[PDB]
Formats: sequence, C-alpha cells, structure tokens
Amino acid sequence: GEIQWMRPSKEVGYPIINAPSKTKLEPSAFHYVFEGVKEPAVLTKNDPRLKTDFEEAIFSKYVGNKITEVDEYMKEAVDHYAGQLMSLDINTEQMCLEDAMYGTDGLEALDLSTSAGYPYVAMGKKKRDILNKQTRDTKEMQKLLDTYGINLPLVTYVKDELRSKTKVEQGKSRLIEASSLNDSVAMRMAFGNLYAAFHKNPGVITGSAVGCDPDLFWSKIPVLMEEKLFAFDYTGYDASLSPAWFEALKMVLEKIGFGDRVDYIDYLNHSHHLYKNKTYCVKGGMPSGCSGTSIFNSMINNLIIRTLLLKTYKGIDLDHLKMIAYGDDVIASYPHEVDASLLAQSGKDYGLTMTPADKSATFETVTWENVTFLKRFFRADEKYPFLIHPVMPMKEIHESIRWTKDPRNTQDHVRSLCLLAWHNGEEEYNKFLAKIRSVPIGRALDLPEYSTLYRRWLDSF
RNA sequence: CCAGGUCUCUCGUCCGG
RNA sequence: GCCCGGACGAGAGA
Ligand SMILES: [Zn+2]
Repeated sequence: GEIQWMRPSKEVGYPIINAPSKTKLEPSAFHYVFEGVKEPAVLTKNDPRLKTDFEEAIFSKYVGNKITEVDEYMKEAVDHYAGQLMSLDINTEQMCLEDAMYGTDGLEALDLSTSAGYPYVAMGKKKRDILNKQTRDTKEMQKLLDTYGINLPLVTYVKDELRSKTKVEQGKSRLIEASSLNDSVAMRMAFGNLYAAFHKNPGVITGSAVGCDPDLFWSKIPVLMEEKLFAFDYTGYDASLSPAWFEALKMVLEKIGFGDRVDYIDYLNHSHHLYKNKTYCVKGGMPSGCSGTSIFNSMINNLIIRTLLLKTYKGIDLDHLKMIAYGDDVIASYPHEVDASLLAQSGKDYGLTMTPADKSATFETVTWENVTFLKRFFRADEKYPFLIHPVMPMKEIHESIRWTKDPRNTQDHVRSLCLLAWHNGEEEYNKFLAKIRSVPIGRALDLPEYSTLYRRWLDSF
C-alpha cells in the first residue's frame, strides 16, 4: 500500500467532508469496579494525549509496494486455491439488483443505519431515503446508479473505538474507508453469489471462517486441522498488500468463473479517498470499508500462506494444508511440523511482515494450548472432551465493560459480555457477576447463571 | 437534531407463521 | 414446549 498524493479537494472539485470529532465512548457504571488500560482513540490532531503528529501517524501504515508481478509460487498458490473453491460449485452469475440491495439466502441486506457515503453524504441523503426493506424497491437505487455511476471515492473516517495507551500517545488510530452506496450495490451484484457461497461454507474448503459461530465451530476445528499447527501475526496486513496479491486474486476469480468482473478488483487497488479537507490516492492496499473486503482478505491470506509453504518447504503437499482464515487472522495445520520463523522469512520478500502469534517475542511451537483464532482460546470441556469452548480472556471483557456509547445499552452490553465470559469457567464467571453486582446498577441487570449458559451450549449441539 | 464503513456471529426488545 | 421467519437495537470479532 502507498499514497500517490494529497491535496485540497477543492483542487479536484470535491466537497470538504465534516468528520465528527468527539468520542462517543464515556465511562461506565463499571469503570472503577474493573481495571483496564484502554481509552477512546485519537479522533483529531488537537488531542492533548498526542505524543507525536497525528495525520502523520494514521497514514503511516502505507509502507510501499514490494511486488507487482505474480511469480510462479504465487501462480501455483492460485492454481491450488482456485481448485479448492471449484469443489463448492459457486454460482457465478450476477446477483439481481434487488437481492444485492435487500438480501437473499446467505447475504444480508445493506445496513440502513450506516452512511450512504459519497456523494450522498454531501447531499444530506440517507440509505433509508433510498432503500425500503418492506417493498424491496429497486427503482430509486437503479436511478442513482445511472446518475452517479460507480467507482466513487471512499470517505475516510477515524474509528471511534477503545485503544491502548501507546496507540493513543502514538495516534495509532485505525482508519475506515466508507464505500459509496453505489459501489456496495455494484460489488454485491458482481460478487454476491461468491459472498453467499463463502458465508454458507466456513471451513477448510473455502479457507475462511466468515459465517461461523465460534460457540459451535470451535468443536469442528480440531477435527478439520491436520496433526501439527502453525500460526503467526501480520503487521499492517491490508495496507501491506501489494498489487501482485490483487492480481492473484483476480486470477482466482477468473479461474472460478468471475473473469468478467475482475475489473472491480482494480478499483480496490487504485482508490481515491476524501479525508476531511483533502483528497488522496492509493495504489494497492485493500480499503477496509468496502464490499467483500472480508472475503477478499481471507482469500488472499489463503494465497499468501500457500505461496510461502511452496517457497520455503520444497516438495510440500498442499493437499495436506488445512487452514481457516478470517481476513488476516488465520489458524493453520499440516501433517508434519512447519516453522513460522522460516515462513516469516520468505514473507519479507513479498512485502509481508510476519510476527509470532499473539505478540510473543519469539516464534514458538503453536499448540492447542496457546493457539488463538478470533481472539479466543480452545479448551476442551471437562465433561465432554469432544466439545470445545471458545475462550476469550477476561482481560478484554474487562476493557469493554468499563465503557459505554450509550448507558441506555447497559443491560444488552453486559449480558453480551456474559456470553463471552462464561467459557472461562464457572469460578471465573461467578466472580465476574460478583463484581458486576458490586454496584447498584449491576443489581438491576438480569444476568444468566453459569448452569443456564452451559446447558444452553450443550443443547445447541 | 443530527453527523462516523464493510461483514459475520450472537444476545436482547418487539412483531409474526 | 419445539421449530422456522421478520423489523429494530446492542456486544464482540475480522
Ligand atoms: Zn489517481
């Protein structure tokens, strides 16, 4: 990923866009009950907590492009992945405008409570104004596609979310690219049957976890994996993606029967963003707020990992690779052990920055004991060993609970945290509820006991 | 008064067969 | 009771 320029959008005939500038996160009724280090992330340059320059820090992730050509390991990667997808028999037809807008089996409607993006955002024009779920009316959208076309620029916003201390001081505030409504509709007409096929088929054929429910899928994964696990983290994954990876994506797309709309992928490469009083242009890198990013990132991840196993371990058999990705996140296995430090090595040469799983300082054997996916651990039930708990550490549930975006939500919020927490066991769970109830508002909250959630889980199988 | 993407899963409220 | 479905809200994850 890399910027190609920046300039007053006036220069290019684009409106100025008015980001909001106050966090929406305020302290919770439980802000002092529970400990934590995170706080809302920097939204502006005029933020007191800044220990460095803002706009410089947020655009820092675009680290340049290491490659542009698809070498023969990538090519074989492509060939192997596409071959797997072909087994799913993905419907390769355009999706009708109505289904693309309103949903079909496996694809949810567009989100009516979010922005319609450029230019609708400078026209004070909203999705609710354009979309009607009840009549599923396409006429107005069709008219806006005709009028404004596609390939619009993406509006940038800083993500209002909790951030650690050094990421606040460092102004490492993650960014968001609001895809235009025109472009989401277009992307969903082209790709919707692909998204649907993926959503319906989380596992090792797609190499993707999109569409899984960790409370249930965790019990599938160890079976799906080969004998020996390996994993690692990326630094700035989406932004470190070089054009060669996108080309290789297009190659998988041609290969599974989407050849005719691979031009859409080019637009995810050469993207124009409007951020406040400016405009810029990026080359490579995948815009986060776009349609299908979640699938495309998972797919590339599958290409990346295949590529490095072929580079590093000569003669490796890809038919015994079993991997599941969620965008950059991935858990992977193989019948014999593979060294992630060696994979990280080969990574360097494709612009990929790979570090040991879970911020550990050294690369170590990844085991069913230390492995994490979607931030959860894997722990066999004591009573039923074949059923696996997704175990998210209390640490992060503690961070979440200390804040609210609207105290009106306290019941839902805290109870949702309960669903994540109880997997930590009955003794940790009951201590959680003790704490919650340690303040009056906590005693107003209807919370489920361990045994109800446990039984709920067992039943769900 | 508003304002801040793409998705998945789940919970909750409410309404339905 | 069990199942299936819808609108809205929220949490987490990527
Ligand atoms: Zn340009």
